[PDB]
Amino acid sequence: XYXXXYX
Amino acid sequence: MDPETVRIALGLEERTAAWLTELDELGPPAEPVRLPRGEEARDLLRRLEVPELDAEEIVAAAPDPDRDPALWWLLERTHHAIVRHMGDHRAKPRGGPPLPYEGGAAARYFHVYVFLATVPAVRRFHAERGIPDEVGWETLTQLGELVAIHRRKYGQGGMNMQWWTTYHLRGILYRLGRLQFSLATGKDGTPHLGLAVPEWGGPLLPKAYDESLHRARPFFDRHFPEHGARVAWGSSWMLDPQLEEYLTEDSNIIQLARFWTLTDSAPEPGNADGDSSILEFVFRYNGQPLDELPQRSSLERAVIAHLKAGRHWHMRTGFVKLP
Ligand SMILES: CCCCCCCCCC(=O)SCCNC(=O)CCNC(=O)[C@H](O)C(C)(C)COP(=O)(O)OP(=O)(O)OC[C@H]1O[C@@H](n2cnc3c(N)ncnc32)[C@H](O)[C@@H]1OP(=O)(O)O
Ligand SMILES: *[C@@H]1O[C@H](CO)[C@@H](O)[C@H](O)[C@H]1NC(C)=O
Ligand SMILES: *[C@@H]1O[C@H](CO)[C@@H](O)[C@H](O)[C@H]1N
Ligand SMILES: *[C@H]1O[C@H](CO)[C@@H](O)[C@H](O)[C@@H]1O
Repeated sequence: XYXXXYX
Repeated sequence: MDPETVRIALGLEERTAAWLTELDELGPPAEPVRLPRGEEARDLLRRLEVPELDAEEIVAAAPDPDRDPALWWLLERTHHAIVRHMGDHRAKPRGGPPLPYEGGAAARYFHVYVFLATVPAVRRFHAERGIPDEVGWETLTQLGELVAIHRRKYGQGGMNMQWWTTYHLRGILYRLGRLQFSLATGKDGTPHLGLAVPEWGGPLLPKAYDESLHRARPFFDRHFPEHGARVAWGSSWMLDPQLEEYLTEDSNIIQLARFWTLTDSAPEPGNADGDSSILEFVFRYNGQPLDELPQRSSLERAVIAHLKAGRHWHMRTGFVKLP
């Protein structure tokens, strides 16, 4: 991780 | 201005050029960007629960179209790129890149200005959808939480979770008590509500959790009748059954996860992707040595112990039917 989304 | 000049002035990486071209083509919004100033800005920041220290700094640093032309160009078009998707949960959450902190307080708080400039538009959407004012405001208060988190994590004022605030600002996410729910769809397009848990608001007590769940269908069926979700979906470090090794029966997470049906496969033990998620949410981790992290709570001790053991934490995905 450490990023996010949601795509 | 041209996007290449903006990029260079702001110190933005070459990779952001595509985005800036997008924004160049989109152009300025029909309704020109208006930043609140002075006591108006202080009143709004306070309504959004931004800590006093940060709010004072935000008001002080507010940028100007003439002195900050590259930043202003980006602010206008970033705001536009959000409101163009008002109500639209099928659009990706693109809030734009963070600005290098060499640009000072205006750069650090850039996405706060984006959020402030966009409050009128989303509140108009709230009204159009018949959303109660107190729900609208309660939703938007996560700005203050995210601002406070930036300072805890990095030591100075900022807000670098602009991808997440695109949900609030497009009117697709609502805080209904302790939990938030977003309009969402599965891969096959089936509507559901995405569940999230904001940090502020105290422990995830079962009664508070239960109340929020009871609010979900009536709220969305009233204001977004076209959606028609029957289930809530969550992906979280909190759904990892490995927590059961470490947390006791009085744990809110343990009690409430028992209601969830996990829909992903048991992850590979060597998969380390979920480590950064649990470290962000438990510690707001910023690369420091694991020994240096606090150990006051059972969860804090648990995260580190498990990692020290050579083991990994996993985001897990599941659902609960909406009552
Ligand atoms: C579980 C059912 C929900 C499943 C759906 C998941 C979809 C959600 C998608 C997301 O939003 S992922 C991000 C979720 N949000 C966060 O992680 C926000 C930051 N976390 C928190 O604020 C708390 O972790 C939270 C309010 C969510 C829960 O706290 P609780 O206190 O209710 O949890 P619990 O009762 O299980 O805690 C057990 C122990 O760990 C401690 N603890 C819990 N969260 C902690 C934390 N975040 N940092 C340090 N300690 C923490 C807690 O104080 C307690 O310490 P002691 O046993 O020593 O008394
Ligand atoms: C993230 O997007 C995916 C698919 O669009 C969806 O399944 C999930 O619920 C979304 N998350 C939120 C919080 O809306
Ligand atoms: C995903 O990340 C968001 C930003 O940290 C957070 O607000 C949300 O609770 C989580 N599901
Ligand atoms: C998922 O993939 C998208 C591109 O489709 C990225 O923008 C995102 O950062 C994540 O890696």
